[PDB]
Amino acid sequence: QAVDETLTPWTWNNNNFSSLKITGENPGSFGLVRSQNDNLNISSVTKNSSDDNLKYLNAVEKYLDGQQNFAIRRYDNNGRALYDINLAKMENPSTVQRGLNGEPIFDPFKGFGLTGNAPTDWNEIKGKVPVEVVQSPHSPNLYFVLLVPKVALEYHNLNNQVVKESLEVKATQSSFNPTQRLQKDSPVKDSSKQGEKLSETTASSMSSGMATSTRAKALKVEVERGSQSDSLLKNDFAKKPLKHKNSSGEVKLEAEKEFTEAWKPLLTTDQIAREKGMGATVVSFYDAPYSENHTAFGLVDHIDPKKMVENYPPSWKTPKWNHHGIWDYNARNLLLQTTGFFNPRRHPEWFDEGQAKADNTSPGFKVGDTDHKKDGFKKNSSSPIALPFEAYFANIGNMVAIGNSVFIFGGNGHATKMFTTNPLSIGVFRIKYTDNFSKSSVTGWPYAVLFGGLINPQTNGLKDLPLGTNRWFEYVPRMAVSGVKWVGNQLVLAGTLTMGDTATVPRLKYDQLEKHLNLVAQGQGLLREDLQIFTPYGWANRPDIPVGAWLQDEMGSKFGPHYFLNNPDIQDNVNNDTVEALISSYKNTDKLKHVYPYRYSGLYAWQLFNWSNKLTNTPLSANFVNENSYAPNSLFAAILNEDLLTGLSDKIFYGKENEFAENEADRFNQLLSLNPNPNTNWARYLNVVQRFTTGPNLDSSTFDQFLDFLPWIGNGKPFSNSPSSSTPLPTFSNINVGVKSMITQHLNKENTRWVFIPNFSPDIWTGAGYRVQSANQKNGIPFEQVKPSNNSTPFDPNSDDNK
Amino acid sequence: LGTIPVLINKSGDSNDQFNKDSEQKWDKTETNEGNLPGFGEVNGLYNAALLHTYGFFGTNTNSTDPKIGFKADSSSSSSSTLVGSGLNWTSQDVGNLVVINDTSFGFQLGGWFITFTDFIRPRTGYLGITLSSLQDQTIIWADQPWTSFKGSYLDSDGTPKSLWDPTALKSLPNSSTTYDTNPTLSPSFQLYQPNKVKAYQTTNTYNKLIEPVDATSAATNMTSLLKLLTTKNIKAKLGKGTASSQGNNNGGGVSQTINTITTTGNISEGLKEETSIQAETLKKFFDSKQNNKSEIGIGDSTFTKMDGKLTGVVSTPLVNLINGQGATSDSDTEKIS
Amino acid sequence: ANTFLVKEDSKNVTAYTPFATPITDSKSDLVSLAQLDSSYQIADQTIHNTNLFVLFKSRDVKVKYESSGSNNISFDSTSQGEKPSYVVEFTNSTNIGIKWTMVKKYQLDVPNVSSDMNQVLKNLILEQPLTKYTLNSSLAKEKGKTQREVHLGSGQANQWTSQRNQHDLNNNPSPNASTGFKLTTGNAYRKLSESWPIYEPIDGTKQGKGKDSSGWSSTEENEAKNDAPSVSGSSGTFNKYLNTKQALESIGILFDDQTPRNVITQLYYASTSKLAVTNNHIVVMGNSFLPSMWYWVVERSAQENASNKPTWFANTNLDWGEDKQKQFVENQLGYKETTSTNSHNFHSKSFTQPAYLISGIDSVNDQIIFSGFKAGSVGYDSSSSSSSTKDQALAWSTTTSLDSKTGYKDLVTNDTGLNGPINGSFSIQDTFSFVVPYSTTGPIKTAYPVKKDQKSTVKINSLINATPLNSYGDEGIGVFDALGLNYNFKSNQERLPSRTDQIFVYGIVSPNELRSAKSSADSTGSDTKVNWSNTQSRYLPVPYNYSEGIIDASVTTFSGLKSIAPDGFANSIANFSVGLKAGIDPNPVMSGKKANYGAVVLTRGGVVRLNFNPGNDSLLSTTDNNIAPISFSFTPFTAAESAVDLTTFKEVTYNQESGLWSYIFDSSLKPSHDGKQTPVTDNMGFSVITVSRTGIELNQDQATTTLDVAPSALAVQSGIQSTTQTLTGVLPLSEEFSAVIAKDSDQNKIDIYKNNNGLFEIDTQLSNSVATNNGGLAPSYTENRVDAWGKVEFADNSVLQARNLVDKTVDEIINTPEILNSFFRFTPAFEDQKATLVATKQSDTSLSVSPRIQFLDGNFYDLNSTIAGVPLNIGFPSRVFAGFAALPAWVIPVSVGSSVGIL
Repeated sequence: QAVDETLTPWTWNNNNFSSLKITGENPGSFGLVRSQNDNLNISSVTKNSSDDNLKYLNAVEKYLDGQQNFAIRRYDNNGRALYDINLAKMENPSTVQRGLNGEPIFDPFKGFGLTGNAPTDWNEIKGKVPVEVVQSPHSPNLYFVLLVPKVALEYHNLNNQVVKESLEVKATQSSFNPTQRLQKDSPVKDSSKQGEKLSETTASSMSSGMATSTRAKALKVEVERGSQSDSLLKNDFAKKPLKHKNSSGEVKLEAEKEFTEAWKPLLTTDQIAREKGMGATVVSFYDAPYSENHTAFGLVDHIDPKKMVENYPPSWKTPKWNHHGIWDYNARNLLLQTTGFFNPRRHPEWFDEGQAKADNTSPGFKVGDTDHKKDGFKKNSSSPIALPFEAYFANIGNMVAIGNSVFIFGGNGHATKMFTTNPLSIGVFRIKYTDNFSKSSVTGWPYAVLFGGLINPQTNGLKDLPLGTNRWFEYVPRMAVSGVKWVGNQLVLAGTLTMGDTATVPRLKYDQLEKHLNLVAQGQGLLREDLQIFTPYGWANRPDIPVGAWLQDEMGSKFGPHYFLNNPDIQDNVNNDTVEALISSYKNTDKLKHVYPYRYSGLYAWQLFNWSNKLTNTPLSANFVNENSYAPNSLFAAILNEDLLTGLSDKIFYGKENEFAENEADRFNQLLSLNPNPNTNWARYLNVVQRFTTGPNLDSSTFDQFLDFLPWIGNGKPFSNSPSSSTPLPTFSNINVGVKSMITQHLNKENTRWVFIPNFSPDIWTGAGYRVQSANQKNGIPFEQVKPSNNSTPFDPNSDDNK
Repeated sequence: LGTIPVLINKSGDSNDQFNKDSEQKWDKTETNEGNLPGFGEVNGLYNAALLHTYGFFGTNTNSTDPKIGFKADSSSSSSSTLVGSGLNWTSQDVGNLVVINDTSFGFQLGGWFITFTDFIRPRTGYLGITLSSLQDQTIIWADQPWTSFKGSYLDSDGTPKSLWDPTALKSLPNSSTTYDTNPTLSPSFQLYQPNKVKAYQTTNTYNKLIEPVDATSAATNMTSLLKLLTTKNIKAKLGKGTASSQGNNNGGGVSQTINTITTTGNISEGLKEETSIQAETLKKFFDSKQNNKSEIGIGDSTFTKMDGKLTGVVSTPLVNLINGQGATSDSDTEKIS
Repeated sequence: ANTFLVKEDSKNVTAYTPFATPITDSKSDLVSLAQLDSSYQIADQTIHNTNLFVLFKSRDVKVKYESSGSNNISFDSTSQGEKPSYVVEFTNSTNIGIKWTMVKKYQLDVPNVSSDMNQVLKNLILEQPLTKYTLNSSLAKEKGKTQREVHLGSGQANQWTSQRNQHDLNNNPSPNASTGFKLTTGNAYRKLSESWPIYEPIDGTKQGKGKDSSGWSSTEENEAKNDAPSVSGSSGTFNKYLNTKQALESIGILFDDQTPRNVITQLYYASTSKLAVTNNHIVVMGNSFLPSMWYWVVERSAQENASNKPTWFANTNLDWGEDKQKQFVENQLGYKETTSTNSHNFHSKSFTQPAYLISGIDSVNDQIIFSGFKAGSVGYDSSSSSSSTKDQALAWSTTTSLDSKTGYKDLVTNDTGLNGPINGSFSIQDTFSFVVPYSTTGPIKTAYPVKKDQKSTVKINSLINATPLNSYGDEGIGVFDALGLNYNFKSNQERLPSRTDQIFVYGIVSPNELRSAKSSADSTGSDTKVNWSNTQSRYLPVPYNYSEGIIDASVTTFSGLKSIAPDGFANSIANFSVGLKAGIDPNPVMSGKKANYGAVVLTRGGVVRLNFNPGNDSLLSTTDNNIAPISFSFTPFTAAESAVDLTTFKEVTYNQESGLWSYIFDSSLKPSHDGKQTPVTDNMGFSVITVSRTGIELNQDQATTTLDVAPSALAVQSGIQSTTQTLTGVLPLSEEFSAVIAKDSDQNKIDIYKNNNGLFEIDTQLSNSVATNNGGLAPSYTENRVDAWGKVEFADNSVLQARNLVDKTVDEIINTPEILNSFFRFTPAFEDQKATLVATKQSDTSLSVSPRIQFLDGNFYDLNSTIAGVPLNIGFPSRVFAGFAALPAWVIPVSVGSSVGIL
């Protein structure tokens, strides 16, 4: 009961909590304390090879119950300690006694009435450590505290052969080489199946057009259901004339031949839910500083993983699949990438079997059979998204209270992070109170549905960021969370956030992987980097050409009219006479679509502008999503609807409006958006954010000027380099880099004199590494950089394929 | 966080070196002597400038030239890799959200405190952000640096503050023990692959995209770069890897954000246009202010030392207590009973 | 400290109570206490955290400049002139009275001189100091060569358009722009090792020798002497020369008999005039009278017996508002070249503006505020042999052209006059102007007037003026530049600024900035530099209405400009400034914002407000560059403030309660004799100017975080003045009251001035009431008189029976201050003067009461009051009230007893 000075205050790495300021009728502090003692040899709890983690984790909790003490003492308004609250050891624990209207019986000098019996589950709460505390906004003397197993503190002090990295260090006995782990070999045309390619359009409809050319026509793609019980009648997106290399066996993602001792969670989501001592807990409690009965408990709730995982969107049952399906699945597997939107090869922290399921096989859909009409039907899933131990405690911490409810926004992840493993807050839990605090309820939801209302009007920063989504929640935002607090009248969130994956929106031509090793390694989970890297010489003409269309110029001798390398100078000119042969005739139907004989091309900004999950002016609009980030790659802060966060129902109901297409005939005529069904409620949760921010309130290259202005912390020098002939150059902005010239010779050669710069000369700095005929001829360049395919002469202008 | 990677051909090792002088031509970006990579470079920025700001070549960061960098040659086929900056911070290193008044709030993010002062009530000509950087080299060059942060809090004099302890750091999960650990698993390490590239043209160098070649055996030519992947080997060649870092041996204590007024972050003369492009007039507005960043809301946090260990803080509406000490007699209230 | 410190003379500080009475034994010779000799006097003093910081300088000081060796500046050890100036920290050791005792003593040593510096100093030449008695025509100097004479020569402006491309003067419409002014006639210019004269020319256009040292002493000095002989009670004609010797002594010029000491000595002696104190530093700067070329940053940590070093201003870069404004000043400092030989000036050796006329210096929080005038510095051709500009200063108007796009930023960054002459006289159509009408084959080029041929062989050395004018040339543009009279002809007529003439300079200097300065001053070997990035400049001319009869609609020039200057100066062309002082606004600011502070400083014709942002201790700025730097505001004087003689400034106080600055002028500071050696007889009396803030101040409510209108100040001649009494001190007791201590004949007298709706007037009854102290520290109390303590009549003791108070305990009556306010009726001596009774229990049945009464200073006094720990023993009464009984706790026991008894 009374104060013990041997326990000292401390800060948890995952939420940085250490004390709560009490406010209103009796001010003061609550704060976390722990025993001061050194020499904590956890490695003395020996782990055998023949058994699972659970009995070891319980032996570590039993060891830590002997080796350390933890408590939550009260202090007065000047910091004098009042009473000790070591929850493992305090005398005569009780819940508070109630009147018939649910109110706790109380009188300030006496304190609360105690029933003389502990709350439910007291035999397994007594081993847990409290890690965050908050107060009711509307009810007097009423408080809430969050508790976890002591391994959620001691995780980095547990022994290294069980708390492993997601990648092995190796013995390096042959000397080190980073290429030995990479699956690298590129696919090839099938020696016995060349003929199943898309058919050329034998005659093309006039559409009141007039012009003609000698070039080959567009390629047909058709899909229709037929009458058969398990097959389509056509399915041209499911063609497979490419196959993987044989190099002492087939190259593919096949986890059991790569991971000889596969990395796995400390516990699975179905263990943490049922082993009630290993799940996190919230309790309500009552306190008064000068009473005889100064403290007693209210009610106990489990922060049960199933109350989060059963509220995941329907597509999270099949993270190896996405709404583009068969062609995108094949194009990713041919490039040796993660299929779907969330598989464990990049993201093992959310899967109960970790690295042991790091493969593209059995995606919840029928694929890889002997016939393209037989592929493309829904079936049983091989691995859903879960909430295992590491991701679970990253989703714990950062509390707030609103009305008759309290919340958990998750931590920064420093409870459970490792140097190759990135667990994060993936959403929010809520605990709610009912029958005048006589009863309670618990729930949680992912940020993927709560952020669904984000639009370009809601930020004063830059526009079109990779934060957009649609009727399928295949974009999966997650955060390291700084906290949630009241900024005057407004409830505000802060932290760092995952965008969509910006590094893999541009996509390779199928054969060239052996000269692009970093760009494939960055997709393989071997390189866990989210920064965009300059690689344009190996990209295809569009990210979205189907795999049946690619094999139309294996020699390169026609410069691949339907599909070729992304060089910007040798794009096909649409002119205006040209369009009738290349696009202005090929009309689509309810079963027919086309791949054009047109050489599309463009650099990194044009790739992202077309195929990134960009924000727009209306919600649920973003039809393209690539993949999800390794780590947080954005700043983030936001204003929340505190009312709507209080008003929303405990249980989210999805429906068939959030399911992927059951077979490919429903994928060909796929509905982009739908109204909520009469029983469903998911659309209510979209609007919990009012406003958000991401950086300085600056527009265009002005933002690169701020990036150059700030000092690098390693030396105190700004990246702009100007505060001291032959002087060095800046890195982010283009000002004073290279030379000035007028843009009057570029592209259309128009408007530049009056609708680009406030001035008579259209000056722009040409930047680092630039092309001109001479230092006098400093404006523009003509089409003089014609390029050969092999040694087979240049691009051949004035030739009948280019006329 | 200071962890943008840089592209390298050449290390500080014997006969592997790259020079600050007679090997880089900042005045001649039209040719290979400007050393622009043209492949494998981080998007939006420029590698040789980032290498200069890090000081991987020249006496900018260290008392002698480390000679690490990148070169474009016309005589032969060549090999390269990305490497880290020398820093071990990461984007999960985010601390307490703290609220300063009815509209202003901020948080700790690694070696920085950041403030979002204007988000609730935006204005024209204001950039909306303030930033304060830590200075202590013993923290900034640590191997697991965020473990030295003890918490961040609002204080009753009207400022946010934070605690640090240079005695709180610990070693990696092993000390290499018996073998040459080239891949030391650590928070800034990655399995960066070889890039292999054809010879550059001696003139008109950037008229076409630079062409890569089969990298599947390239590792044998670049063993110095494979050793330089681990941040501790970068720090050792930069002179930061051991007691040569100097400064305070202990020196834990208190950190505080820069002072602020209603004028702080007003940049209205660098905003808008009437003659040129907005980034260029902002560049002119910044060039005279490079030595006076505090009125832009950009600078270094002030710091004071304390005796003994720092373990944490507990907070009240009147006072903040460090390790639970700092309480007083409440002398203005003694005469009331 | 509940006291006021009064400097009784050059050595003695006495502490005064609010009752305008000295604290007994408080009077202290701070010179003697500093263990300094009888040649030392107090220059300036300041309180910082309750200790007294004093700046002392010596009348015996002798400095030298030897151009060879390299410890070039030193004190003269021979005889007894090794007498460096000291700052001293005193603390009050007693808690009863005042015993000043010495804490720390810091010597202010002479500047280090680099090689690069000593090459400029070799040939550095300095103008004779401006005085009270210097005329528009004394300043005026003979007009130098035209731009087109310098270059093309004796020859023609028929070839001006064929030729100006071959001298980098492309499109220059100004062949007749002036390249500057002659140093063969006028105000004496002198090297550091020479002495200024006591004689000033009446027409410097004719009567000076300028820098002709050798010519002065063999010819023209005997003329000056016979025309203007020193008094000897002689009298002469003063036809050609004023004799300002006594006016010179007045402004701190030192003398061996009738000859002033060398320039370097007068520079040092002036340089140690003002002080300011922060937690970390003592900073020491020069007076408003001579240019100062160095200032001191002393580290208060400095070991006991050290030699603190001054930082050169030539090594101190300021932000002048925009880089161009710096270039304007630096371009005109002298000729820069890799091609020339032995031709050394501040500009050629990459120094910046070398000299300021400093207004003064203060501290707020841990910040030094200063301000002052850019002292004119230009190159001059010291060549010998056919050099066209020989013996000529190289100076030009830099005033913004007429066509300049308006709005401040544009005005001060206009390319007009940037690298050379452009301004003179222009008669477009029929509309005269001195300023270039525009600033087309291509754009207009300006060049430095040293002809390309002589670029190798020429000798351009640096000089410093006695005033804020660069350009003394006796042409019409010079008057207009100095008086603020150049205007555009657009639909607003915004006035066209110079960036070299009449340039005011202020800033706020951080402790890191003072740290570099100390670093510049300690620098081994070469000159280390300091950036002060919280500074600004401003074109601040003297008002045109301080002159008469200027022609417009025989153009009037300096030699003919008519002064009507009311502010104690003959001249009406050279601006002046004095008594910079800072102060914290007492007016609350919105919570989570820090307290506001400003400063003010007097200049000829107006008060200037400097404004700060307490947030990051910066100059107030706003987003727009159209509106002008919002750190500065100028409020013009009326006739009454203009009439005050600014050369009589004694001291400026700020009071944090009133949020008001008091500027004290003492006419005993006037010199003994005129420039015509006529006894000066208006040397009796004094005057107070009260400055207040005006406008919307920063951080009142959400709106006042942003400001696009500069806060300003207002100087009011308050009514506290005298042409009869000798001042001792003015105690600003409160907004409503000031106490003046003066001697009519030889004893001290106390007048009280009462503020009446903004105008102070003497209150003779309150003066007599306060002055009647009977030798005590405070005014007498008389029971039957409304005196300084008002009048207190107690109720008779029969009040307790009548109002039924007798049945209450004394303890209830003692804890019920509204009951015991009913024990007296109070008559205030001044409106809203307040009084209460303090009660004391005397017995179980009686109490005594004594009044607690406000004085003039807003403070309450009673029997136990002290000042400096000394009981005042004012003499408030004690009145006794008696008869009180115990409360009714007895009623039930008593009425039971009575019943039982009856039974």
